[PDB]
Amino acid sequence: DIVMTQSQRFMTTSVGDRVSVTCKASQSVDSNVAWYQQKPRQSPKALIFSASLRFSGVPARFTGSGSGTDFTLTISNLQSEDLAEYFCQQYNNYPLTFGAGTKLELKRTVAAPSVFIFPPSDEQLKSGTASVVCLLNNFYPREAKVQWKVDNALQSGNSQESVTEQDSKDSTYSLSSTLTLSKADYEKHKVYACEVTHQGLSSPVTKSFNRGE
Amino acid sequence: GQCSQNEYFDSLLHACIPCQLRCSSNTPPLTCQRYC
Amino acid sequence: QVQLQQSGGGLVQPGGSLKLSCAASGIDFSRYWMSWVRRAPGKGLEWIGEINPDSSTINYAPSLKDKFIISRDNAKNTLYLQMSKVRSEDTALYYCASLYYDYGDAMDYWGQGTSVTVSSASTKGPSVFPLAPSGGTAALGCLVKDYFPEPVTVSWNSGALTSGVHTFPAVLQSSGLYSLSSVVTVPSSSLGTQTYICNVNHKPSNTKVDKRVEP
Ligand SMILES: [Cu+2]
Repeated sequence: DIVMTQSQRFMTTSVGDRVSVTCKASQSVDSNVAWYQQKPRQSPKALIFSASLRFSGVPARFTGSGSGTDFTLTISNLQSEDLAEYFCQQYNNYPLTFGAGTKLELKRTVAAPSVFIFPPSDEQLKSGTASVVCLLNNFYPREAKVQWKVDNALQSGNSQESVTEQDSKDSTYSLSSTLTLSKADYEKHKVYACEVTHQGLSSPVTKSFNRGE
Repeated sequence: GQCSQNEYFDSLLHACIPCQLRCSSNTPPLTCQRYC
Repeated sequence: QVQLQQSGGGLVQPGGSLKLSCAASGIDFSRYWMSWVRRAPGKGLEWIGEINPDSSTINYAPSLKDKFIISRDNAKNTLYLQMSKVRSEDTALYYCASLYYDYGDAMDYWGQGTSVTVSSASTKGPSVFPLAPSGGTAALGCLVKDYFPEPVTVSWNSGALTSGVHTFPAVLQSSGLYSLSSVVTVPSSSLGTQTYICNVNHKPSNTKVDKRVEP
């Protein structure tokens, strides 16, 4: 099965700029390559077929090029509505295969996260589980690292995080990480700490609290 | 698929496509060389 | 107006079966090849397969060829996807499509998408817990925990509070239940005087919960 490699899972751009998304086939696919667009909560949209030919209705600012193994989708004069995810596809061989996708995002000035930590609520404790939540708010770029520490011991495998889509008004990201413990485990320890690494922080910032205080 | 000499088959759309659409490209199908 | 109308997904347990429908109108369905693709959480677009007009050719993604059956009934202008032996990996949005070239134009049409969730969990509304409240800015929120299936909606002060609100994508917990947080930043000086309530709606369970969040 042919692997279609989009080496850039994210690309940083600006409204008005030219952007090119690359896609490399693991073996020759002649010109049998399509490009698709997809936004969150929307159906995909076909953009290009035959490596360079637009589907009906696709704006002229979308172009495609390439033949053999290297293919490129270009958007001239990017519009806000073009901020989305782009997928290449080969149809030289069955099974048709998609690339992993390239998500466009907007450049802005670097912004450190504001970090907030929330102890579990008494209501939740009554039910026998503790959720400790750490919030990294309105930062840029998206890459950020959160570590949990319980009485200064590095935690592993008991947290989950998720990240918002880039903010439509200020181009920042926010991240929440949830540490989940049983009420019993929670009450065996005192200090609960969220340590954050980010380009905007000249050294890692820690927010913490002491249980019941 | 069977296409006339001025067309070529695209198997995503499963249709014969006019070569003329590909002439401006640096890389048209080999069979479109005669027409382009 | 062209319409690929999808129906027939929803909740199913692992090992179960589901038949998705994609009913076309506004095009000559019978002339065209039809496709299925899906998009699973945290994954890119995945091709499932395609079927030609008279059903004599059907191609599948190799991993799906023994689970999924693609068929069509041209007399009903309808495309089907029969899913069986389903697993967590099959939880996804499923899209039907027609890609074709006719009347001198390359055309693509897509269904609106069908959600499938594969799980042993039963439908359950969330428990909502306060995230109680830097300098002049404070952060507060609601932890919307242990619901099934997706989605929940969260508003603040019945829609009156929208600036600074961030509602995160849910995470699927090891329990099979979903959890998410909704936060908002507000002036610290407002904390004594302004009421903050998150309104949490879960249509699958027909539940609505309001949670006042205070210091
Ligand atoms: Cu311990």
